[PDB]
Amino acid sequence: NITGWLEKNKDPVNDTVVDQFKKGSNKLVQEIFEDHPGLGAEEKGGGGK
Amino acid sequence: KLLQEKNDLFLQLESERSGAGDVEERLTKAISMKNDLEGQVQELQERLS
Repeated sequence: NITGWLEKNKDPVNDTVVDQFKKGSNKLVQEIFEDHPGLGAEEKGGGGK
Repeated sequence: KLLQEKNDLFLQLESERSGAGDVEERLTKAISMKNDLEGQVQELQERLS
């Protein structure tokens, strides 16, 4: 059952309720929800070193 | 007391082996840091070509 396979390769939290915890006030909340995703740039390529 | 002059002349020397000893990690780290930076350069130039 293919439905949400792409949702699941991204693992669903009803696709909402993560963002606000990532940087909250509470310590125990913020260490669990520290591990940052690929937020800067996703590498394209081109020509250089 | 003659042996104390020997204690210090040897304790100095051994500490100059730990002088060169920390400088063992220091020296060869620079030799490695050359070799990678060489492959950073020669290629970046090659990529202009």
